[PDB]
Amino acid sequence: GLIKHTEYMEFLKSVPTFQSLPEEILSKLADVLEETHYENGEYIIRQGARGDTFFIISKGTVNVTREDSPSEDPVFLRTLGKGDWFGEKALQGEDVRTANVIAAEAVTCLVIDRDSFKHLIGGLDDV
Ligand SMILES: Nc1nc(=O)c2ncn([C@@H]3O[C@@H]4CO[P@@](O)(=S)O[C@H]4[C@H]3O)c2[nH]1
Ligand SMILES: [Ca+2]
Repeated sequence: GLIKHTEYMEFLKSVPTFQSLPEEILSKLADVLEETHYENGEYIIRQGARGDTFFIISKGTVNVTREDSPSEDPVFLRTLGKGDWFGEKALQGEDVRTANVIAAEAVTCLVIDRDSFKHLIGGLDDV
């Protein structure tokens, strides 16, 4: 959350894929977000895993890295920080993780799973 509801709304509204959603849907998404914490060096997403979660960074920074084959060391792609996001295609069921996302310091993310998201957006075309 209640205290953070408005903060969560601001984070959600800043994601371009979400910024046209009805206000009520964004409010309900804010209600179902979970906060998760990670330590420096922890993989938030591991390339090659299958997952169903999308992340918005509320604290800290992460390294996005990617390996071109399983036996090759990954290469650094970019840093993401507060207000940035990653993993969105998992909400559309594209569950194959295509890059690693690794905490570069203490990180907090707001996390939405596909089931919670589909429940809230799946009725828009009906209404
Ligand atoms: N492949 C890739 N190349 C990049 O340059 C890149 N920058 C950010 N990300 C994100 O890392 C996530 C990892 O999980 P997913 O594959 S479900 O989605 C991904 C993206 O959201 C990137 N991914
Ligand atoms: Ca914000």
